[PDB]
Amino acid sequence: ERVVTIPLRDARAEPNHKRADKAMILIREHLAKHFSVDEDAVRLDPSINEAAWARGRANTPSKIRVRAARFEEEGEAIVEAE
Amino acid sequence: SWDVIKHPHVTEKAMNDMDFQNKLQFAVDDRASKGEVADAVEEQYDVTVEQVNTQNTMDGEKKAVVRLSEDDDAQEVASRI
Amino acid sequence: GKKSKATKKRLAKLDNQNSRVPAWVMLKTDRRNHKRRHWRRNDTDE
Amino acid sequence: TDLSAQKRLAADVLDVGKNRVWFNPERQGDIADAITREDVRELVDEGAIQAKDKKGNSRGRARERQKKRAYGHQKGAGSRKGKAGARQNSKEDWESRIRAQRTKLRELRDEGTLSSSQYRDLYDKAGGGEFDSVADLERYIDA
Amino acid sequence: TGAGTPSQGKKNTTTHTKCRRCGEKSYHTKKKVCSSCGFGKSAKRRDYEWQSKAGE
RNA sequence: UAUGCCAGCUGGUGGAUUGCUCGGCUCAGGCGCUGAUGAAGGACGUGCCAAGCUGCGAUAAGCCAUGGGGAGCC
RNA sequence: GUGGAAGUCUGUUAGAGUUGGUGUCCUACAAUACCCUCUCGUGAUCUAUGUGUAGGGGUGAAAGGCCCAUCGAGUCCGGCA
RNA sequence: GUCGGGUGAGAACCCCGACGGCCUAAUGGAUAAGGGUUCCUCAGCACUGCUGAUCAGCUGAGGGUUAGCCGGUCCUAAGUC
RNA sequence: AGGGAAACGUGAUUCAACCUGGGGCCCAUGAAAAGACGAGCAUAGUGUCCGUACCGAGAACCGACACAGGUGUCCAUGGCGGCGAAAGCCAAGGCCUGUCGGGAGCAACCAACGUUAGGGAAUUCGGCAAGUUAGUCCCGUACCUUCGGAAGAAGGGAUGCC
RNA sequence: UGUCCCAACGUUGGGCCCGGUGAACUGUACAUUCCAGUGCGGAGUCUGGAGACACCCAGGGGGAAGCGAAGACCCUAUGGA
Ligand SMILES: [Cl-]
Ligand SMILES: [Cl-]
Ligand SMILES: [Mg+2]
Ligand SMILES: [Mg+2]
Ligand SMILES: [Mg+2]
Ligand SMILES: [Mg+2]
Ligand SMILES: [Mg+2]
Ligand SMILES: [Mg+2]
Ligand SMILES: [Mg+2]
Ligand SMILES: [Mg+2]
Ligand SMILES: [Mg+2]
Ligand SMILES: [Mg+2]
Ligand SMILES: [Mg+2]
Ligand SMILES: [Mg+2]
Ligand SMILES: [Mg+2]
Ligand SMILES: [Mg+2]
Ligand code: NA
Ligand code: NA
Ligand code: NA
Ligand code: NA
Ligand code: NA
Ligand code: NA
Ligand code: NA
Ligand code: NA
Ligand code: NA
Ligand code: NA
Ligand code: NA
Ligand SMILES: [Sr+2]
Ligand SMILES: [Sr+2]
Ligand SMILES: [Sr+2]
Ligand SMILES: [Sr+2]
Ligand SMILES: [Sr+2]
Ligand SMILES: [Sr+2]
Ligand SMILES: [Sr+2]
Ligand SMILES: [Sr+2]
Ligand SMILES: [Sr+2]
Ligand SMILES: [Sr+2]
Ligand SMILES: [Sr+2]
Ligand SMILES: [Sr+2]
Ligand SMILES: [Sr+2]
Ligand SMILES: [Sr+2]
Ligand SMILES: [Sr+2]
Ligand SMILES: [Sr+2]
Ligand SMILES: [Sr+2]
Ligand SMILES: [Sr+2]
Ligand SMILES: [Sr+2]
Ligand SMILES: [Sr+2]
Ligand SMILES: [Sr+2]
Ligand SMILES: [Sr+2]
Ligand SMILES: [Sr+2]
Ligand SMILES: [Sr+2]
Ligand SMILES: [Sr+2]
Ligand SMILES: [Sr+2]
Ligand SMILES: [Sr+2]
Ligand SMILES: [Sr+2]
Repeated sequence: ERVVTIPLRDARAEPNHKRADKAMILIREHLAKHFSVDEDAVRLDPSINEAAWARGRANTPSKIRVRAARFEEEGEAIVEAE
Repeated sequence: SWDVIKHPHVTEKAMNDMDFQNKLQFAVDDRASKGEVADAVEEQYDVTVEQVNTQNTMDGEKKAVVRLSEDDDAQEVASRI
Repeated sequence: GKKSKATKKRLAKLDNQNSRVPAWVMLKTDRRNHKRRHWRRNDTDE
Repeated sequence: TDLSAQKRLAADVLDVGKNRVWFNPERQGDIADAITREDVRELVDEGAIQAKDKKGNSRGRARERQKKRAYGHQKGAGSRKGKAGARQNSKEDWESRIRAQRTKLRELRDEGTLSSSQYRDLYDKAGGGEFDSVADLERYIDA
Repeated sequence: TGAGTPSQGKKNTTTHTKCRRCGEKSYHTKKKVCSSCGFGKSAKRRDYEWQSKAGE
């Protein structure tokens, strides 16, 4: 478990009316990488969902501090706002 | 010669009408009037018919909802057939 | 629309006919309703 | 579990739009077992099923604006969209004026201040559009 | 407005119906005449030799 | 030697071919009117379970009499 | 000043229509569609339902227009191989 | 649309909550014609569904439309027999 | 009586519905019949027959389709806005089914569209396309005219908030 | 005033790659062609040369006198209306 800062600028590669969706993807990919786990095994607490969609589908925050824990027999992570 | 009462219409909705409103339901001849249905019923089970409501069904038959007087008990009447 | 009593009888018959060929007929004839109709895809008379 | 049927019964039992009924996330199993309207009312009393509140538009911002305008503000050339006669119906305004002038003249007469003949002469002048308003009429009566 | 598809949407009038006499859906409920058996037009049954090949 | 060409083998697909015939086609002989005593035709019913066909008509795949027939039938 | 006329004006009110884009589509969403622009919108107005007029005949503020995707003579079957 | 969760052999699209959105003469409410059981319930996924499907206007089986006072029914219109 | 967890109001303005009057127009004159009233009251009995579900549409209708088409009525008084049944935003209510998704700063090319220095129609058959102007108030307004009009001619100025 | 000088950068949906679904047009045969010539005088196929290792992806459409319609124009028929 640790606190990480996820940059979401790569969401700008996606059409602007759908930045929120892409952000949620970048978050899952960032965590899976940095906590060495499969993306399928990363759980995003709704808090993170609300953070990214705060200003609607077309306005994601540039970064987001997220608190994630890693564990269990198969290796998985759980994340949430901070 | 066609008879008036064809057969009892037994379904959940019918049972409720019988248990909660002292009403009996029958499939009757589509040429029978509310009055002819009232008579036939009184003469077949010996009871007092108070009201009769009818409906020409999408099954091609006429359905009758016959309410009996408080003096009679539908549940018991129907229980002997 | 408004259906007369006779129209109603006819619609009723069409509905009834629109059923499966009983399972037991299958066995007895050792192996399909050709008059199967759909309310949307088909059109009844009148 | 599929609770769309229950959603419909709850909307009717709670007398609210279906989009406003809330089903407790932790009781899908119990709600799914609800078959009758009675089963639904039961779960309502338990609070497992509730009606979300409907909103009403705030009128606070409108009220402040209404006050400014009632005081005569926020109605300069730049805030008008309709034609003058559209902002104030002219025939309607004439009806207001002429009636006020005739009521005035009628009070002065019965009061004694004006003789039927003086009243007549003024009444016909008013009807001919001689006075801009009541005050204009009074100022005239005072010779 | 085209005579085709767009003009087909205006068609919700009932004309030909099940005929009391012959059973065909040809009893024109406005004219009260069956275009198939002649009911409403003639006591005799509607019939014509052109309904078949001349020598048959 | 990949992509692939030609012919064949095993297995498909397809339903030709051959064989079969509860259906047709044509000829011949016999026979030949029905209906207000409501025909012909149609509709809707009618079965333990019954959608189609056939039969039948609220006495609804049937009721009665006489003769035939026969240990099976529905 | 009053009054409130008008085959009167503006108007994507409803509703009716369609100048241009020779745009989009052109094995279409559609055998006549889509978008923007455009015109009419108290009257020779628009609109629903009922009803009448039938094929060398109707109906036509006339374009040989329209009479069920078909009209300088409908459609069906027959004449007919 | 997205994040969690429910059910299930199986879930991007079946259901719950949250967050995010769309529709305001309509994408909401009541209905005429027309359709004809498409309505409700249970059980299903070979068929039908622009992908999938545990879903459904699909498949199997049951159930559902109750009137002196709402229509019809009565009157007559153009007009028809 | 009912309904509501509860309170279970009172006044006002603007007033759809509905009621009742006044005016004007016609080389146009705006149905008929059944029925009702006229013609009281009590009590009692009778009131049969047919329709009744559901859709009513970017999937229940017609268009071969779960078709971007076509298809009548009433909801025309929900809030801000403004002249407004206009735009835009928001309730009540409905929906995420104008039903395939996943991925590449996601190239060429195409459909729709935004911004372009200086020149400003040189482009083109042709300003086609796009743009310019724009609401409201004040000043002011030519030729011509059938004296109605032309006319919002043109041109000029103003416009927020407190 | 990007119509033009003279084009540029950007936005949304496609296009491209992946999962699933999954048609049609068209097809005498052969077919890697190019330059000339020849031929019913407008040839991928004949003749002479030249060039040419096979397969695949994307592209804009030069050619197949490309695909789509037994030429509408013109003439002819002891044709039609
Ligand atoms: Cl009704
Ligand atoms: Cl008055
Ligand atoms: Mg958006
Ligand atoms: Mg009834
Ligand atoms: Mg059924
Ligand atoms: Mg289910
Ligand atoms: Mg005036
Ligand atoms: Mg008409
Ligand atoms: Mg659709
Ligand atoms: Mg420039
Ligand atoms: Mg030039
Ligand atoms: Mg232009
Ligand atoms: Mg060519
Ligand atoms: Mg030719
Ligand atoms: Mg010619
Ligand atoms: Mg000739
Ligand atoms: Na029965
Ligand atoms: Na149908
Ligand atoms: Na004979
Ligand atoms: Na049967
Ligand atoms: Na005057
Ligand atoms: Na146009
Ligand atoms: Na003719
Ligand atoms: Na308003
Ligand atoms: Na879907
Ligand atoms: Na440009
Ligand atoms: Na080419
Ligand atoms: Sr049934
Ligand atoms: Sr259809
Ligand atoms: Sr026209
Ligand atoms: Sr159209
Ligand atoms: Sr119509
Ligand atoms: Sr006749
Ligand atoms: Sr004959
Ligand atoms: Sr006008
Ligand atoms: Sr106008
Ligand atoms: Sr043009
Ligand atoms: Sr354009
Ligand atoms: Sr076209
Ligand atoms: Sr007006
Ligand atoms: Sr035509
Ligand atoms: Sr012929
Ligand atoms: Sr609607
Ligand atoms: Sr399966
Ligand atoms: Sr349903
Ligand atoms: Sr008033
Ligand atoms: Sr109803
Ligand atoms: Sr529509
Ligand atoms: Sr809402
Ligand atoms: Sr789907
Ligand atoms: Sr800029
Ligand atoms: Sr020029
Ligand atoms: Sr020039
Ligand atoms: Sr100006
Ligand atoms: Sr290409």
